[PDB]
Amino acid sequence: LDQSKPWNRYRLPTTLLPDSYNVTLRPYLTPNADGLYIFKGKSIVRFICQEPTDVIIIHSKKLNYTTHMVVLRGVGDSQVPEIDRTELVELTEYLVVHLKGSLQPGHMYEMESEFQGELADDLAGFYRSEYMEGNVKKVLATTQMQSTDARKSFPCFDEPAMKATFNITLIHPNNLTALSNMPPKGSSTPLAEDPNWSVTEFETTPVMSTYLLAYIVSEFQSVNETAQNGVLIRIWARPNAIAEGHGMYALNVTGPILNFFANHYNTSYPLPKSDQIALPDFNAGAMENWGLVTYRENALLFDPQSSSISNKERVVTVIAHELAHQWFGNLVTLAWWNDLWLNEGFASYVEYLGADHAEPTWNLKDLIVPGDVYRVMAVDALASSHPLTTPAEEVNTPAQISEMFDSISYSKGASVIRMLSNFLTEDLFKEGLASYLHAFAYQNTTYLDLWEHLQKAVDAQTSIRLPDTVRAIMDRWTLQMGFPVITVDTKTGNISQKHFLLDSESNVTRSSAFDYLWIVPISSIKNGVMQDHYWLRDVSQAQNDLFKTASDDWVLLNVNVTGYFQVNYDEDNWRMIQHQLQTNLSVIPVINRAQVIYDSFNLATAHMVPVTLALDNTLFLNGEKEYMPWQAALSSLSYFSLMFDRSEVYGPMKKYLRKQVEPLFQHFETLTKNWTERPENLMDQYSEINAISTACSNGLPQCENLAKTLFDQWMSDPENNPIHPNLRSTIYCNAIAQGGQDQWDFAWGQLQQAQLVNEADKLRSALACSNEVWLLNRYLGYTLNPDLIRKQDATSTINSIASNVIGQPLAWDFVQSNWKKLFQDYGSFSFSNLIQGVTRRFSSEFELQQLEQFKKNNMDVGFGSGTRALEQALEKTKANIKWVKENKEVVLNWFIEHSLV
Amino acid sequence: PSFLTHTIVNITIGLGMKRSGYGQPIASTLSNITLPMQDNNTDVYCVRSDQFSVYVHSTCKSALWDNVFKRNCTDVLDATAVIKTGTCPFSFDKLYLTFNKFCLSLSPVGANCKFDVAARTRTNDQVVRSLYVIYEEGDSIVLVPR
Ligand SMILES: *[C@@H]1O[C@H](CO)[C@@H](O[C@@H]2O[C@H](CO)[C@@H](O)[C@H](O)[C@H]2NC(C)=O)[C@H](O)[C@H]1NC(C)=O
Ligand SMILES: *[C@@H]1O[C@H](CO)[C@@H](O[C@@H]2O[C@H](CO)[C@@H](O)[C@H](O)[C@H]2NC(C)=O)[C@H](O)[C@H]1NC(C)=O
Ligand SMILES: *[C@@H]1O[C@H](CO)[C@@H](O)[C@H](O)[C@H]1NC(C)=O
Ligand SMILES: *[C@@H]1O[C@H](CO)[C@@H](O)[C@H](O)[C@H]1NC(C)=O
Ligand SMILES: *[C@@H]1O[C@H](CO)[C@@H](O)[C@H](O)[C@H]1NC(C)=O
Ligand SMILES: *[C@@H]1O[C@H](CO)[C@@H](O)[C@H](O)[C@H]1NC(C)=O
Ligand SMILES: *[C@@H]1O[C@H](CO)[C@@H](O)[C@H](O)[C@H]1NC(C)=O
Ligand SMILES: *[C@@H]1O[C@H](CO)[C@@H](O)[C@H](O)[C@H]1NC(C)=O
Ligand SMILES: *[C@@H]1O[C@H](CO)[C@@H](O)[C@H](O)[C@H]1NC(C)=O
Ligand SMILES: *[C@@H]1O[C@H](CO)[C@@H](O)[C@H](O)[C@H]1NC(C)=O
Ligand SMILES: *[C@@H]1O[C@H](CO)[C@@H](O)[C@H](O)[C@H]1NC(C)=O
Ligand SMILES: [Zn+2]
Repeated sequence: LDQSKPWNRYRLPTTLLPDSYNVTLRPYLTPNADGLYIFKGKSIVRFICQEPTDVIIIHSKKLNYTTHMVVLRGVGDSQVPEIDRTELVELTEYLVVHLKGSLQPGHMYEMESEFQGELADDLAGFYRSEYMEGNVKKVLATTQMQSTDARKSFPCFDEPAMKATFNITLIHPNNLTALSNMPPKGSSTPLAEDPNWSVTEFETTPVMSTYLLAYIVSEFQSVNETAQNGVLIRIWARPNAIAEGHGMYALNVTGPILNFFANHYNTSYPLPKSDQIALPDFNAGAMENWGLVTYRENALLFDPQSSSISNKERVVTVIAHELAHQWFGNLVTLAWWNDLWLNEGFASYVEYLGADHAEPTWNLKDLIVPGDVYRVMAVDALASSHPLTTPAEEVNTPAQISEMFDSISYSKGASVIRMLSNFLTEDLFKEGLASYLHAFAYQNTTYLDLWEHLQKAVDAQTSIRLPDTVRAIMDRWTLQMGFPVITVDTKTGNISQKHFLLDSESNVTRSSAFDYLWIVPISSIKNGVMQDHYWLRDVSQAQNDLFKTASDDWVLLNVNVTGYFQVNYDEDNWRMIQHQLQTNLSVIPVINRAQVIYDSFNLATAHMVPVTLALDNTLFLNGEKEYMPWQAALSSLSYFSLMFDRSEVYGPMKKYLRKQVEPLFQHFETLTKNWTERPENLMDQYSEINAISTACSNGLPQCENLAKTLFDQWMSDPENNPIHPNLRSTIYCNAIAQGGQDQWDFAWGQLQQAQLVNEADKLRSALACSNEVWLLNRYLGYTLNPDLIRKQDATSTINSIASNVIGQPLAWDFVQSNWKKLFQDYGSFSFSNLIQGVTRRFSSEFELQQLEQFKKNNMDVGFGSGTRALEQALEKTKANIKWVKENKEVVLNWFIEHSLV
Repeated sequence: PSFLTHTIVNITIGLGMKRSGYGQPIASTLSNITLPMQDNNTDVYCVRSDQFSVYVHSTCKSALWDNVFKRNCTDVLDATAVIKTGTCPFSFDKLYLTFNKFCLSLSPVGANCKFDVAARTRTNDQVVRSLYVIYEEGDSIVLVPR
């Protein structure tokens, strides 16, 4: 476009600011002419001038009006100029008002407009969601103005900065229930005409920023409690879901969490009530609409009679994240989307904090490490990565805004902020946190404003101390991509710091102020005793006698991995840590037992340590009973169990893993009374899950026994499942592998009968585990029949069959045989998630030839939707081919040696 | 002939059992055990008469991983409640104790010793819950077996 006029640039001018909106809108939940759903509305926006101009610019998206176009009235006092034309720019979604005359500061003006738009099902703006209950198509009206999409509901100033107050009303079908940010003003009143309609008026909101707006007309009901402070808490779900305490858990914990955050913020909950609604389809996990927070059902509801413990954690930690935003994000909103990282990153950290308060006994807090820290480290360790802080001038198009939702501006964000709260000693962090809130309540902020208030707090205190200023320390982490690998020569005491990529040979090009150096907070432990503390300055090398050892003595850095960095040691300290882990492993904290495994493997990948070394860091597992260290070993090990699983090394490797697990399997067998009562501690349950899964997939007799015996019991009496949801995934995916068509055909029966998505998903995957070639090929056939398997779950199923070592060539041939038919018909299909997961194993020059061919063969009919998924699959193979030719002999010999008894 | 007051402490144990992963009958610790109602409501009973007899009323139900117990113990699952000699220097098993105070409690709180209520399966005795007893020894209140 040709920008020179304030309606060809993507940002709203600073000329006029909104004071308050009067917004009435009416959803038609029954198809219209041509079978079209519509909503009608009428807004009275009241802006204020800040600098004179002859033009008015509000946001407006996909909305028809009344063929003037808007009425302008001056609040009594005001002099109202007249309206020339009244254009509509469909690119920079503006409703442009051209004026004959001008308008000046101080005087507020009111703009009236009535309109209507498509109440489509795009899960965006004001939209409809159709859901099947019984066998009826029900339809409700919900909102999802996230980033933009408020314009898609009514003309307004849709930027997160321009906060305003909102008077909301919903004209709706007489017997449905109207919901919004604030409680209903009074009771719902019969509409003048069409007395089959009611009118529900809502109390005026605080000063929010659109995009936190929510209105819902539905057939829903609720469960509710009232916390000892007057605030009303309500869990909204479908009437049936409410019948059985499906929403009970999500109410049980909503209160406690709501308290925690009140205290942790030294701020009272800023609204009269807190509604959390469970929508059946709702894509984006959840939405923190102020007062009325939307969740996908699997995320908010919990069935104790058909859900795993895994499902419980998901509920607590997502209510936590979303209720967290109720202060930090909505009460004090970040200025622009460029600083989104702070908002989401923060809530991504306090998730666990709030969660932990609800389930004190679970030890969530820890989970941040593997679920967030190491997770994001995998993507922040390539040249492809980027830094959290991106300049505002570089974020404009609604597209650019959306790309602000990386895993970095979420997990990195959380890690970074977690480490911050850690080197300022919590208490202090909360003080700055609070002064920040009170200071900017009901107004915009940048991330620098929080950095300041944390200084204001460290400055006012003499107890703890940092090297440089808070902002100085943070900038090392927020302004440049990646993280360092801290290296320690325990013989001397020397210390290194270096930008850590795992691709030893890389064209890192993103130029960096600071030269990729960090100010690193380094806790440490020497022989279980906690050392003092150190800070790596933005310098390459250093030294301290904290990191020096005797003959028999080990150091170990980054306790509880509260430091966004990876530690490497000299080849002797490792060996000392290994020996410690072998004997009394209780000495090293459990999160570090994880760390040592996570780190050594990533190091081995980067060629900083021998592949064999990371391997020795798993020998201590025969005495390990806790989820996190084991989970670490598996994650990092499963790439091995995929390169070598059709090879000469799978033999000993499979043997080795059986050796390491048996004692753990034994422990749980006993602790759990022959698998009749699951452990209590969430993380202990998580361990039993992996305990079994590993024992079975590696051929441990009693495990295979257990799985069979249980499944037999199930077919011996279906409709009464004896297998605990925790174990179903593993038991199924083994019983079936351990048997013939009797079981497969049975599972297939249960699958088609199943109406709960959890089970369906467990079965569907289990079915792919049969070692019967013909059964797999038959299953591959079913895969393309929407009558039996859902096209959405088709790609999932196919390469879930390719996961099976026997099904590998089956799926490969299938995929590359049925390619035409596919595209030519089924061509959203996720054509790329398929080809990746199928060629996922290719690691031989020959397999590359085949892949190279498939490209050439199906070339005249390209791939699109993925192509870079095919080309990139061709990439991952090269890597694999190389990694194997190098690592094979060593890995083989290692697994061979450490399997003997 | 002086009139004595005899109480029959009808303590009823509602066993709960479930088929193990290996198909064994293992007794769940979730089995209910209720005492005769007194002034309060259960959780504690104190013998307040001249003498007393202890009678154990055992039921039995089974459940799957859902810990909901409806169908009754068919078998290898069938079992009945027995009050094993726990950590007390005496037992009910026929063989005339005498106390100055005798109280049965579900709470371990305020307790001397405890009895082990167990499920007597076929070839197995599995402890399920504990029966706490508060006793002060004397010669005023007798205990008649059977
Ligand atoms: C590192 O994290 C561990 C958890 O993995 C912490 O251990 C807990 O510490 C809390 C206090 O922070 C205690 O209340 C708990 O009893 C501990 N939990 C368990 C399960 O042991 C530990 O505090 C942290 N260690 C250091 C040195 O910071
Ligand atoms: C212990 O007693 C309780 C009843 O007080 C049983 O739990 C209830 O059992 C009925 C069916 O018998 C269910 O419909 C209720 O929903 C249960 N309520 C609760 C609190 O769970 C329980 O089955 C008994 N246990 C045994 C082994 O008999
Ligand atoms: C919204 O309602 C409040 C009264 O609760 C009023 O003060 C405010 O001016 C109203 N806004 C508009 C645009 O009329
Ligand atoms: C907005 O609505 C309120 C009541 O909700 C009403 O009193 C007021 O007149 C309205 N403001 C305008 C500008 O119409
Ligand atoms: C808006 O106007 C368009 C003409 O461009 C018309 O086709 C459409 O039906 C209208 N949309 C709605 C939701 O009324
Ligand atoms: C945003 O907050 C600032 C204070 O940082 C305040 O002065 C300003 O008026 C606000 N701007 C808007 C557009 O609301
Ligand atoms: C509620 O009311 C509408 C008409 O106002 C009706 O069509 C609908 O069937 C009613 N819903 C129920 C559950 O009765
Ligand atoms: C929630 O707590 C109540 C008692 O406060 C308890 O009875 C109920 O079982 C709990 N709900 C769930 C789903 O665990
Ligand atoms: C915040 O908590 C402090 C105690 O830490 C208390 O003194 C203060 O009154 C609280 N502020 C509010 C608004 O409740
Ligand atoms: C092992 O070490 C832990 C502390 O690390 C200690 O509590 C425990 O007593 C030790 N056990 C043995 C057998 O030495
Ligand atoms: C649990 O299983 C083991 C192995 O089958 C067996 O030896 C043991 O007796 C079982 N425990 C029971 C029946 O309580
Ligand atoms: Zn969020």
